[PDB]
Amino acid sequence: ATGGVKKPHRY
Amino acid sequence: SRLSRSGASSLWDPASPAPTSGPRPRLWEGQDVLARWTDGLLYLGTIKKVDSAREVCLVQFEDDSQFLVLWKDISPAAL
Repeated sequence: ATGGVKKPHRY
Repeated sequence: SRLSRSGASSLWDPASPAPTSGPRPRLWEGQDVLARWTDGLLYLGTIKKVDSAREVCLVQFEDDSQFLVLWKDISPAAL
């Protein structure tokens, strides 16, 4: 799981 | 030589007043867009440039990625 760069619709 | 491209989309005009239910945002500088990539995953970015002549736009992404996207692969990030 990623959470720091782009934050689109869900991924 | 062929004259037709095969497959006609919308060729009829309205005879009575019809309201708009499904609005479509436009490409402008500072527009949060969703640039679909060939990996199957979406990309979030804001519009840095606009090409209304070739139906293209340049957008700056979250990870400082400046990637050229087409108006067909773009999805306005609002809802």
